[PDB]
Amino acid sequence: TTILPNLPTGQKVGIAFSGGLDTSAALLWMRQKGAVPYAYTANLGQPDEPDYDEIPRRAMQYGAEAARLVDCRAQLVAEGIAALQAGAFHISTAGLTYFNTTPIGRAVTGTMLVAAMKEDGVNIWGDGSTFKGNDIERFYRYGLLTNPDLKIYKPWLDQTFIDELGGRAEMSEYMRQAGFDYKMSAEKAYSTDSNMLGATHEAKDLELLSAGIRIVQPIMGVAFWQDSVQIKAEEVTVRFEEGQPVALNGVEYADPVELLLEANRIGGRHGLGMSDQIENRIIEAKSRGIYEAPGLALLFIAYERLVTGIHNEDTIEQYRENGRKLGRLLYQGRWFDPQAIMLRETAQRWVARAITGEVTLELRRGNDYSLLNTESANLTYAPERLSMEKVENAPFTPADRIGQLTMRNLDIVDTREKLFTYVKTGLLAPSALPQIKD
Amino acid sequence: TTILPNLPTGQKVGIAFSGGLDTSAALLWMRQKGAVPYAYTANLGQPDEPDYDEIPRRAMQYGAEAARLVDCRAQLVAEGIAALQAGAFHISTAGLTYFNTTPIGRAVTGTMLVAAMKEDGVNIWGDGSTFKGNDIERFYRYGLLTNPDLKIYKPWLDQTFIDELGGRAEMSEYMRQAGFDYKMSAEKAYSTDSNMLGATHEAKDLELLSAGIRIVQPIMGVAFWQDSVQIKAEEVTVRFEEGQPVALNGVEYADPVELLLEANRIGGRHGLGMSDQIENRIIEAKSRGIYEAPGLALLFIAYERLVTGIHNEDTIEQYRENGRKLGRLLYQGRWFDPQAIMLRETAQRWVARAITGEVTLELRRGNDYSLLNTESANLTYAPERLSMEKVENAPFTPADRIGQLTMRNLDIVDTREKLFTYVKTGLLAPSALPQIKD
Ligand SMILES: Nc1ncnc2c1ncn2[C@@H]1O[C@H](COP(=O)(O)O)[C@@H](O)[C@H]1O
Ligand SMILES: Nc1ncnc2c1ncn2[C@@H]1O[C@H](COP(=O)(O)O)[C@@H](O)[C@H]1O
Ligand SMILES: [Cl-]
Ligand SMILES: [Cl-]
Ligand SMILES: [Cl-]
Ligand SMILES: [Cl-]
Ligand SMILES: [Cl-]
Ligand SMILES: [Cl-]
Ligand SMILES: [Cl-]
Ligand SMILES: [Cl-]
Repeated sequence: TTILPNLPTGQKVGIAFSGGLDTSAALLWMRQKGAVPYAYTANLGQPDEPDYDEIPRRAMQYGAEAARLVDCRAQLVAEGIAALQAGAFHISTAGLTYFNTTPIGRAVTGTMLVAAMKEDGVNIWGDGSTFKGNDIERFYRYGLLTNPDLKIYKPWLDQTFIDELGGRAEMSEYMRQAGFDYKMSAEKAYSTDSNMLGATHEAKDLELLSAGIRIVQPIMGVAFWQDSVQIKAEEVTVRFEEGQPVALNGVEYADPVELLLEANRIGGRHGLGMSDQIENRIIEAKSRGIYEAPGLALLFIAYERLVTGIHNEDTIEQYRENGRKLGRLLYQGRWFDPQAIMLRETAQRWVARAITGEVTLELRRGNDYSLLNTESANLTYAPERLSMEKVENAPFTPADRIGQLTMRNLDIVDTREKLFTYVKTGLLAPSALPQIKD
Repeated sequence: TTILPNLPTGQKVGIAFSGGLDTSAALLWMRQKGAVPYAYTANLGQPDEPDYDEIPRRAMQYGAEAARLVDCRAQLVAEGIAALQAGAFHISTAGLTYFNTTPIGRAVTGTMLVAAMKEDGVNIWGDGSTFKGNDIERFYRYGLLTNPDLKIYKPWLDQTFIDELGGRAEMSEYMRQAGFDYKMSAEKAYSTDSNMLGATHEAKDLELLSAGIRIVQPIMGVAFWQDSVQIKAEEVTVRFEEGQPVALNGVEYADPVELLLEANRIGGRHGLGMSDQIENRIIEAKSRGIYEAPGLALLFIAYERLVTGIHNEDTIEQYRENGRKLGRLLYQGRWFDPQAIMLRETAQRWVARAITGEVTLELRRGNDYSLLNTESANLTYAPERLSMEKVENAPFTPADRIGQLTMRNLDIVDTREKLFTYVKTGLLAPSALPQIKD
């Protein structure tokens, strides 16, 4: 049994402690009911978190045996850049892409918080991830990959938990009786999960497809869909060296975390990268989200532009196929499985290491931008090599191309004969050419 | 020999007669040198063509034996809608897609103009497509597929042609000496090819990656990248029935050609769909284009949104994989080959026939838009089916999900063991988890 349905009284239980009402009440309750809760807070560079240092302090106030802030920023940005290099994004609508920011965050917090628990002798995680979402499965897999002895306590399996803390009103009351005046956040018409890479908005009013971005207050950028909001055009240059983003606007960043924070600032002024997606959850049911990822979106445009100037068609085709495959694995919580490693490493090496260069863009509102310049010592784009002005340098002659065309004849005849066979066998209608039957 | 290097004196030669200087001078020359030229003009609903009826009249003035206007509008829109249904677009940059509008146009004009030639006993096409582009190969394949006896005259293989009409100045002079005052179009800093589906801008100043959309005067929409240009927000509803676009803004269109003309008007007011691409040509060298396709872009957003609300993950994955594969075939001139038919029909049937519904959008500038509503009797998106409020209707219980998670354990252990094997064999660095070595 991996999933414990009852409070592990007398045992150490690790809590991924965000400091919200759910984890605050749960930690107090676990302590009051006889377990030994340990709090672990991940520093994920959340755009909406103004004071990570205060969270472990509150955990101790609520009865944590010990409370740690685990810095996950560098790992989050490293995994995000790997996802970018491998195009590991499978959710899109007319090309507008979701950058799998929650999946990446979960890969980083599942592994790193469970590792922190393991170094404290904590082999039980009290994980509140719901029975209907994706995160319960992601955390389950990342946790067991990291600690094979891990057990997971699901408080919603525990009737004692549902009976006392069955809701927000009950939780807040529970805290009050213990002498803590929990100050709830202002109610919103949706639910938000965020990290430095991006933010996701879902549930509540966003469950209705008649609602959309118009009801969202963005937390990583501005409300560009409000015509009253003023957004100044801005030019930005993004430089890559061997696939790693290294400079913005001519300023070099030794720290990729600082680079992403600046990329977020730049994209954020425009609302660059926001999208609305209906996606398929792991359990084969659909959900709807509104997404923000301004910095990754900026880096994605630049990276993709350089890929299109540097790589051949087969290479781009494999990159894109692999990316869609990898995105789905990432979403499923399989980012560290062998089949994911294969796809990720392929891109990190043969695709990304050739990506050295700069792209200059003008950002306006939302996903309206213009490309201004593309530079790279590695471009294979080189119109002068196709120049025919001077035959002394021309790469091929008219006669050469004629030869190339002639080689196509036998297979053309074969295709023509197929069309006649397809008419004879009833698949195509008789005829310029036979037509597909509708 | 398919390609004739010398003027077929005494023989009937079909010209795809656009009425520009190249085809005008070529037709006059062919007549003066002893061939029997026939002119065929395709009505492709070009956004920049104000009078198709005048073109065959000029052909007759220049010496055509006969001149026909072949209406290709309905076929162009039908093939465009098929491409949309099958997502047959392989050129993209950060999701911004080129809709393969030139490839589709060539599939329609290659077949239909060669068929028109064949019904007039014309088995020779005087085709000026250059030795360095994609179109020479597309027309070659579509032509031989349509007429197995076709031969193609390449005037640039004919030194007599290069010597007299070796350039625009020489061509215009040639026309003058024959008593025709050819009125040249105003010079542009790039070359444009267009049809009702889209327009492409390339060459000349657009060969430089430091230039871009900022130098283009769009012909299907407005210059949204000019902050001085005023663009009013607009709401639009797009309805599909069984994958066919049937209504815009509550108005039903029996004629798909009329629907696309209206979709172009709507998208055009915003510049919706414009992109900048570096792509790989058939000959494995890169070229750069600026593209317009406002109506298709509008239909693509709506179609894709409905696909994401209706189809399961495996179905969407196959649709997208197939689409990228098909886009490349389309670009290569293989739209009618068996491997293309397979991909196209799959989507036209099992993907597109379930696409009945409406999508409402707000269009602003360029590719900045918002989704406002998505409706369909065929949605599988249905949050109420996931509702747990009433366990009497809940689709699964917390206990059910726990069972599902438990089934993952054996393969998780296998993955963990792989990571240790990968460390032992030197692929991963020792360790939360072992790391990829850079
Ligand atoms: N910054 C964080 N540090 C530690 N745990 C977190 C953090 N953010 C989220 N979690 C855990 O992940 C769960 C789901 O997060 P959310 O979707 O943001 O509610 C929370 O209930 C926590 O247990
Ligand atoms: N509307 C049209 N009707 C007939 N032939 C055309 C038409 N447009 C283009 N073509 C043919 O295709 C060639 C290449 O077109 P373009 O790329 O627009 O110069 C022209 O030189 C013509 O021979
Ligand atoms: Cl996260
Ligand atoms: Cl959920
Ligand atoms: Cl999935
Ligand atoms: Cl460089
Ligand atoms: Cl065309
Ligand atoms: Cl060319
Ligand atoms: Cl290609
Ligand atoms: Cl419907």
